[PDB]
Amino acid sequence: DVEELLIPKVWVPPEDPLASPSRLAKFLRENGYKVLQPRSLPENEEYETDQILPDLAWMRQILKPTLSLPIGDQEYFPKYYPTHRPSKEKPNAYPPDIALLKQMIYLFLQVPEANEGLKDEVTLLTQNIRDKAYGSGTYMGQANRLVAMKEVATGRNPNKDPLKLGYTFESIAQLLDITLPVGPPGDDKPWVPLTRVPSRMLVLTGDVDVEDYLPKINLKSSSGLPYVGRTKGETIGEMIAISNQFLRELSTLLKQGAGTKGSNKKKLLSMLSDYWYLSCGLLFPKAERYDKSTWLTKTRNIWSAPSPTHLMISMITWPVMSNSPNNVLNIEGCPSLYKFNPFRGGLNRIVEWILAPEEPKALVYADNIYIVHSNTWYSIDLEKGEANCTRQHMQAAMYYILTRGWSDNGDPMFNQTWATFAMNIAPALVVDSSCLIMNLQIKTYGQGSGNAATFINNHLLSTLVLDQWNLMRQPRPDSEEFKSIEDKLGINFKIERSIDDIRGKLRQLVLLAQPGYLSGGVEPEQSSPTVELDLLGWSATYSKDLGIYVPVLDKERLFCSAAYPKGVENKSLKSKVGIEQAYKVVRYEALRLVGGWNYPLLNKACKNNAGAARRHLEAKGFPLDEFLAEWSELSEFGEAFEGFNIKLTVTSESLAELNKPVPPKPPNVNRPVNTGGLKAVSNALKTGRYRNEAGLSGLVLLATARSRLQDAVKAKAEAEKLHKSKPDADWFERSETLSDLLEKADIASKVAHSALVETSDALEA
Ligand SMILES: [Mg+2]
Ligand SMILES: [Mg+2]
Ligand SMILES: [Mg+2]
Repeated sequence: DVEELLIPKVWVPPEDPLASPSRLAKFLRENGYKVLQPRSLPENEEYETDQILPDLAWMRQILKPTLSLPIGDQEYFPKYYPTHRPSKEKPNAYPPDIALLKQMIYLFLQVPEANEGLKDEVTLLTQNIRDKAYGSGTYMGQANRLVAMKEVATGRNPNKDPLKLGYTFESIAQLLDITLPVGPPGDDKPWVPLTRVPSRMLVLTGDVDVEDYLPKINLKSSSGLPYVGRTKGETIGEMIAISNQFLRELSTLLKQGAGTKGSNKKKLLSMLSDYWYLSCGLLFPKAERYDKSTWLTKTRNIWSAPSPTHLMISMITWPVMSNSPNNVLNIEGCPSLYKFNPFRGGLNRIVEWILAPEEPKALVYADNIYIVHSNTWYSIDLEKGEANCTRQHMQAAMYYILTRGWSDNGDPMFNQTWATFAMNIAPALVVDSSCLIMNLQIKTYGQGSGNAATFINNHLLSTLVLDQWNLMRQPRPDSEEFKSIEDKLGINFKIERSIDDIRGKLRQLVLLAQPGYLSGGVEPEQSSPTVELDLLGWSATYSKDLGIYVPVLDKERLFCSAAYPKGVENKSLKSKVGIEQAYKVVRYEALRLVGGWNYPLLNKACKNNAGAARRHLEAKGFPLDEFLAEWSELSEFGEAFEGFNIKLTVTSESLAELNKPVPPKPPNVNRPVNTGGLKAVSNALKTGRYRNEAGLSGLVLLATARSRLQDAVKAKAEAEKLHKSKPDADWFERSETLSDLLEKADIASKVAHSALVETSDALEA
């Protein structure tokens, strides 16, 4: 017979069968995955910081004396060999939480009699320990994942350029007005326009020794090319320097124009080729709880964008986005769940939204669509999302951000250097470009899987699915009619989950709510019922103490986290025996806080384990209070508790305080608030007639996109010749007379050889 143990024997991962460039290259070629002609880049060499950044010399109080820049002669080919953990030879990297499991089993045995509701917790945790494993996966899994990305983009349902499907930059931007309302960059709104290099984004206000405008980047993530094996914090100076140089070289090429008889293309192609590496990401293997059976066939990838490319794109993206908290909870008609938080009465409000008689109705967050239809809740995901994204998808997103975010009442708050970068360079850098895995520079299909960088592109993709959903009279998500939306758009999607009779099930939560922390203020004997909405990973349960619905983390997610904790990740001179225990207090208490409090055995076992570490440290004299000062950064669930300034306690009071309703933040939209909902906008757009609500800046961006790269400064001017003649009254009749004006100056680029394509081909020469 079979063995089956109470505690599974230490798992030994299989040998990675693609641990060689030779082997990997074979696999990619065998699947028709494209391997690029290897590009090389100059060796990094020292240079005085005073010389490269003279304007940032005043860092003489409280920089790094020299900088390492890709300037020295002798080219090298870049190499990225990430470590996979666990592995066959080093298997003990991330052990399952056996101490937790033993404690749960222990407490179950202490219970006088029976109870299978309790035992289900021990079963579920055990099943996770057996089936899954936390780690970096394998090269074989990464490569294998990539072939799936190519299949999404070029196989079953090949990607479609939205502009060749009737959509325009403006009509898309009018849809994003509803599904992603955006304001101006800013409290008080004192922000600078997109007209300067990153160096001058720090201002020496008041002479004789600083206002900070640069987007925030986390100092611990990898720098990327040209600094493999270095972090963003270690390359801050370098990141600015390269961005400066690139943007300065760009503004020269536009200042110089296209020259006589196009004798300046060489200068453009020269530059783009020299900065090829700005379009090459590192295939970082993402660490998560993969299941053992697919350890060799699925490993999620993070496309580590080079820091200059990130900095420049986030200079366009972040000042707008970190200042637009506009969602379903503060704008009527709005389906966006952007910056939604389930605490502070947040979840109750979504549940009340569901209970409302209205249907069909949709909610969006990036690559997530939630739909209630015929009293059924549908949770929908785009297949790989990023993989479906084309360059025109992103340049449409860029058009939207610059139009509604970086424009004062029609007027552009951006120069032509930033306009040309956003419309014609940035999408080519990040979508359908390349990545460096081992020593191999290989193509990426669609956008690379970031998670912050990919938000707006994915949200756009879903917005199109939503528009298309409206156009065919809002069919039931499971129907054939709904499924035909992916054949029409080239975007892959699938129903992740559906709950029949959603309103009845939600209502029943009020009746069947058990005693607990939020109902009677006691330690729960039994789990209180939930509806597993998976609303951004959150479920709904009812609180009798507060009289409202309160969030509990999705049950599978909760027990998936409980089974395999994330690693510490680097521990230098900072203590020794204290840190290991201290992290466990964080681990166990944070588990309770997100939803462990609802699950009697998990709640009690976590409480005991945390209390055990807490008492040990308290007798040892560890500064635990000072440690937990920003526990938010130390926990994998910390994001949801950011700026909340609340202690790790998980009591009746703390849980009630965490959920006590607070009025939603006032919306910040740069234009008069639209409250018509998406359904109406979809029909107004299908007619073909719609107003150019972008203003002048929209005509500037249409000219920049629709003409040649080097003739960008002429493009703005020709669009201003149009703006001075007052018609606006229809976008299409306006858009076509602009295309003629571009043909009158011979600046309009040839079909299939657009400004965006030319820079794509230039990036690998
Ligand atoms: Mg979803
Ligand atoms: Mg997706
Ligand atoms: Mg996303």
